[PDB]
Amino acid sequence: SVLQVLHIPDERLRKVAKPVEEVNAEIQRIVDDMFETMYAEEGIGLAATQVDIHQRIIVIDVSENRDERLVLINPELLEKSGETGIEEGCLSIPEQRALVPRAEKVKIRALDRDGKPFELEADGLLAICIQHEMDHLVGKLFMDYLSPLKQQRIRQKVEKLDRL
Ligand SMILES: [Zn+2]
Repeated sequence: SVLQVLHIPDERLRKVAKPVEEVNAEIQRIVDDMFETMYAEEGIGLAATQVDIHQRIIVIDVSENRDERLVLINPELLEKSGETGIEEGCLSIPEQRALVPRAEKVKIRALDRDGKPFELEADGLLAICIQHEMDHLVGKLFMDYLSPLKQQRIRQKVEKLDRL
């Protein structure tokens, strides 16, 4: 149920996920386990690469009451616009936060948990979270937008924390 979330510097976090070939009962089980992991870790999104599953699967819920489940299988970014940024954290980079430039608005297509295609226009927090999770699927972390020295400071603090 609660899968293991990988933390930097694990090279598995740099792996590029393959597309899901068929949305079947196995894929639906992965989706459900990813939500259970996400909520147990108090996250608002989770990408399959963070749990060592090399498939293009994202789960998101930005709601306070944890009752608004968004599933993005094989997501495609169609359009983006504007610029914004907030202090982002990442379950794979424990206890670190930094402001990251992001598009303010995104338009995406994906498959839902039933395999049905849909299109979503998002802004604000949801748009930011979508970009953060899509980055995970191509081996990209928010710290990659930062300077090399800030990246090394992040890497050493996470390592300190993990060595406990
Ligand atoms: Zn993350």
